[PDB]
Amino acid sequence: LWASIPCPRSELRLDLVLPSGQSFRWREQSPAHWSGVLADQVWTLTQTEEQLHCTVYRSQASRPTPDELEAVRKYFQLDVTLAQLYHHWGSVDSHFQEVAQKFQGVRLLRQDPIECLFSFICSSNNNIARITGMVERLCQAFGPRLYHGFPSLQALAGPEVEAHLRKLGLGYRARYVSASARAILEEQGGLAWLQQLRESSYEEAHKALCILPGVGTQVADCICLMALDKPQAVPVDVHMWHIAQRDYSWHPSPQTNKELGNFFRSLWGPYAGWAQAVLFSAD
Amino acid sequence: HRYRPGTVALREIRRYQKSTELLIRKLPFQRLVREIAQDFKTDLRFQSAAIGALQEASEAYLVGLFEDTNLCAIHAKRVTIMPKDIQLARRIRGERA
Amino acid sequence: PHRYRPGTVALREIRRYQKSTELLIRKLPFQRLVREIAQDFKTDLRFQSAAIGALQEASEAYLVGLFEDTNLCAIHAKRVTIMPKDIQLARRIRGER
Amino acid sequence: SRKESYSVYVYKVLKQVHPDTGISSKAMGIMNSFVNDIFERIAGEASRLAHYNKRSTITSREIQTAVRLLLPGELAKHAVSEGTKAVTKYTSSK
Amino acid sequence: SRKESYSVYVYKVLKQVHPDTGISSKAMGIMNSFVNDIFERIAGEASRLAHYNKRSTITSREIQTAVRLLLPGELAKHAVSEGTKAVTKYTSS
Amino acid sequence: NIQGITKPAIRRLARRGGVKRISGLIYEETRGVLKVFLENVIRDAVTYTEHAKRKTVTAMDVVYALKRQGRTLYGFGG
Amino acid sequence: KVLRDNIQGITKPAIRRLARRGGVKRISGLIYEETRGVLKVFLENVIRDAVTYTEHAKRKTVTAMDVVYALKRQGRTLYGFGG
Amino acid sequence: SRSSRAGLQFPVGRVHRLLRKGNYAERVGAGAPVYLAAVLEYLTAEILELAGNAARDNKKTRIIPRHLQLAIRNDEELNKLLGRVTIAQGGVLPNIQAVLLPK
Amino acid sequence: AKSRSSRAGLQFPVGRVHRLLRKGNYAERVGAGAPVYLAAVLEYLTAEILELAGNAARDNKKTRIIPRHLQLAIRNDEELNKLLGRVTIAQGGVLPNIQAVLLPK
DNA sequence: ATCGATGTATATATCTGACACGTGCCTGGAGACTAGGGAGTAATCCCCTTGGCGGTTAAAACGCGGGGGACAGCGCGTACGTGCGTTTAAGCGGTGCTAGAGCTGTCTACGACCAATTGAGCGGCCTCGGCACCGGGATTCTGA
DNA sequence: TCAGAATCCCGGTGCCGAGGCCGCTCAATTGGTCGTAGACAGCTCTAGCACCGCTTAAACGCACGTACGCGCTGTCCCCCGCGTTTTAACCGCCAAGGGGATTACTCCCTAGTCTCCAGGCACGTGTCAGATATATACATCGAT
Repeated sequence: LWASIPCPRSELRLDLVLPSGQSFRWREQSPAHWSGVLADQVWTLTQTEEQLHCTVYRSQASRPTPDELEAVRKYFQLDVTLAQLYHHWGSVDSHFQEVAQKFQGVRLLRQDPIECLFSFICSSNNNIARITGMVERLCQAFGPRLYHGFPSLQALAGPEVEAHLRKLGLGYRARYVSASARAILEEQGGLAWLQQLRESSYEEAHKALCILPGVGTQVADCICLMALDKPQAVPVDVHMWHIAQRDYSWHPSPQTNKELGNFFRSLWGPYAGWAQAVLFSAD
Repeated sequence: HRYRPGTVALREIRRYQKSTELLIRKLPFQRLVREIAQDFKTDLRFQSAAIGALQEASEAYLVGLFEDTNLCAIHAKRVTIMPKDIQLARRIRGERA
Repeated sequence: PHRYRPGTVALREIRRYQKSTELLIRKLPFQRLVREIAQDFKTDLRFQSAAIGALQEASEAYLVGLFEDTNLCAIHAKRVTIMPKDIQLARRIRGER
Repeated sequence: SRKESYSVYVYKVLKQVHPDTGISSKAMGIMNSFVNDIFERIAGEASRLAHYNKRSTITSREIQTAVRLLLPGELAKHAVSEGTKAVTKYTSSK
Repeated sequence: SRKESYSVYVYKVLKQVHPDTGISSKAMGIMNSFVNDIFERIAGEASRLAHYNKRSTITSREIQTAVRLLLPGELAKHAVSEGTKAVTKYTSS
Repeated sequence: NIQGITKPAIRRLARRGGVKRISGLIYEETRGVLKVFLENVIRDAVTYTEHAKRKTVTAMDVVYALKRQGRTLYGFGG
Repeated sequence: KVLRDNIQGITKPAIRRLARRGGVKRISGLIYEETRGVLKVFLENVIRDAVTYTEHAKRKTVTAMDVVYALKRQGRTLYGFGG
Repeated sequence: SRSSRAGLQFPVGRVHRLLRKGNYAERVGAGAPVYLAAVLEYLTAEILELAGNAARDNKKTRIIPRHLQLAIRNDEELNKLLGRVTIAQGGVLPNIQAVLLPK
Repeated sequence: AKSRSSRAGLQFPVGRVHRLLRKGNYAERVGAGAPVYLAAVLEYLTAEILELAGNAARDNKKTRIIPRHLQLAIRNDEELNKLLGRVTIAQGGVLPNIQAVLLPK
């Protein structure tokens, strides 16, 4: 039932950020009260002005515990003062000036790297609604019923049962998922490897991520931007590229995407990634 | 990079053989048809469908003629077509004496 | 004892056979050929002499025209000798099979 | 005014051969023109045959020989077979 | 039985043009077949014109248009002039 | 307006025919050929219109002119 | 009476004469077989129609008019033999 | 009706009327329209079958002049029957001379 | 004069042409002027061809027209050759023509 | 150049059979009359062809580098041409038989034409479901 | 290697053939009633087929040489690819009125029919244009 935790609305728009295509386990169950699973339990997310709201299940449900609260808030990364950055972005970028004077409160969140990787693998040339449905199907089909959770690294593959995933609507992405799931096990160090990429430089993490099947430049950029803590990363999604065309352009191919990302990083500085999200959720 | 000469020609051939739209611009061809027509009879009127049929027939005729002149050029062991090829093709097809 | 260089007698023969107008294929072989062909369509037919004459005349005219077109192709390819590829080109361009 | 065309019968044949498939108006026009062209060819050839043979009438026989003249080998044989079938069936119920 | 051809008239014109010249039998046959072929062409074109225009009668205008369509270049002009002259003379009496 | 048949249009027509490389004078040659063909068809079409006493060249007239040329066309009438 | 192999009756010098009437000065060695094949195809095409015309009239003799009509319908009008 | 009796789908009556008004001959036997309608129906069925197969190859459910052109030119028989006719919006059969291909 | 050919001033058989037009089954009705026009056209074409053929025969020193002379007259003229471009004339022969490249050096 | 061999066009003479001319006659063309409907002519309608304007933006036009294809020389070896002697069989002229092409007589089964009847099919909206294409938090695959 | 294409599926457009009723033409049927086209049975005699011998022109086989078709190399120039500037094609929309199609009416031209008769066809004849044969004077090609 009702819970509250101090953080100003300007720091985060919990009402809007969640369906913005970063994590696909979030969808409405109660009005203005988003529901989704993380840390193998279900949470409800809304916000008030002087505090946020975050409540959990226990029938003896009254309030959440400090450890769960801090885990979810860390997921939100709320320990960074996001609001002030408009002071640096409005004056460093002319278009982000108009974005800042329009609306406020968009940031990035930290889900598990495995969830980020697989969700964005399912996101190749797809719409957010379909990726949401596809993830809900894949989790139900394979991962445990915790709303169904992500499966294990090994349990995501099997004895050539990879045709099963195609029955979920996964399409051509099933081959990607199967090959990448087998590779992360048979030629990489699993969770410690993924953490290593969380503690590896930007270009090294980029190169390491791009080497696996099913993930390209843009998916790797998204994994670096969220769940691997690389705020300088500026993913080039179709919305980003179109906004670039309608805002400012000079010159798509891998070289062009590299140059575009380099220029965007040069413009929005070290925290470019977080700025991109504000621009992204504008459409 | 820079595509080597002749490679874009192949993709152009594939592109224009797979599709079926018209290749000649409509208005210039219509104007040409009227300019030729006024010689035989002044102040003629043309149904839109009539000019469409004329354009379709002319394009089909020219495409066939180029297919034949290309065969001629290849027969001469050349790859580039030249006016002598068109003259040979028309002469053989009986369009010239 | 004399010998003309190559092509001189061929030119004399060309002049002879373009100045005269008689038939060029022997009659009985062509009659036997038409009867042999006819066997495949209906049995024990009987042919009017005029029918075989007309067949032979048309056949020779068609072959002469075909050879003119073949010569045109051979010259176009910078050659003087006619070759099977020339005949195939002439046939293909004419629309024949 | 009232314009006669084969767009009804051609469609009837289509659903008899390819039940799922449909046909666009542009192709229906192509089919109608094609049917008219072949009808004109066969009728003209039959007329010339009747004129050559001093006959005043064109009957099933003239149409049969005209079909054999115009169509290529396999097509002619199948068309003749179908025409004979149709004529025999029709005359079976006078 | 009785056969008929244009051999009399083809010779009539010949004598009118070249009085001293003669014509061999095979040449006369070729001329007769030429006349038949031209007549067939013009008649067929006139019939098709009448059918196109929904009209049922072959008039002089149909022949004139068929000639204009079939004959190339100066032949069309001269033949049309000759036909018009003949028709006018015929109608004058 | 024969000079209105643009060079790239002739190139596209040649491409549809399977041509790979085109000489400079092919453009003028093609323009001449097209002019001759159009003149031949249009003369017969105009003759048909004059015969019917009309002054609007109808699609059927073009179709008949092409058919008489031994270049039958489908899709416009019959 | 059965017949066979008469296609070779169209001799090499006959092909040479036909070519010379066409203005060909120099001839290859392989031209003859191709010419014989072409002639055989053309004769088959004409005689098929001629035999069809003869069959239609219930005749058993292929008359000159049948050949002339077969040629005429093939777009190869012939003069001097009939019609 | 005569179409029903002959088992055909095409109109025998219309074919008879056209053979009459068309002025092809002074008289028209009873068997001619039936035979002619049967032949026309057969040819239409054949070409429509080929066109439908071509359309299915292209993952389309409608026959459009492109499919008619493909069916006509890919079939060795129809091609001979309809060699001289041009089909509006027909295009041409994909064909590039082997000599022109890259080494 | 009785005959229609005399009235029209023609040499060709107007009456026979009228019969052929009617019996040939070209149309339901035949106009009165169509036979005259057609006969005049045929006569003009025949006169043209025979004029050219007689010219050719005189060029050859002969007095009788033979298929060779008809062939020469038809092929040499530039508009008749387009009218009869796909017509074979028995015993016709060909026009003397040797390509330039083949001539001796 | 120069001269010789072979070929071609030109002269002159004989004989013949193919074409020009004459005669008979019959059947198809011409003359005369009726009629009825096909074609000419006048009015009306509305639709669809010409004409114009503004913008946007796709295609055309122009310039330049240079890569490779066209074109010219040269060499060679074998495929073709020319010519001679030898062998085949096509062309010519006769003799003989008969299949069937062409024509005549007929009479009946068919088709033309008419009157009375109705439903097959055409044109007009209407309502679709349905088809075709695009686009989406790109990546992989493929060839230059 | 860095450009272009293809992959799965859901949702959103947007057009668009396919029934569907409805009304109604008109022409396709059904049933009769006649006239003649031609299917059939004969009969005639043309011409197509078969074979037979003879002559000699034509085709075959082979030898020898050279010229030309093929391959290779080198030059060089001119089309292709690409980028940038320019222009007019295309799309939409609105207006005017020219003429193409309809309808009605009217009459004069063609079809049908019945008498005659003379123009063209079949047959027969004569003679001269030309095919054949002998004579040779000039032309062109190849050797020198």
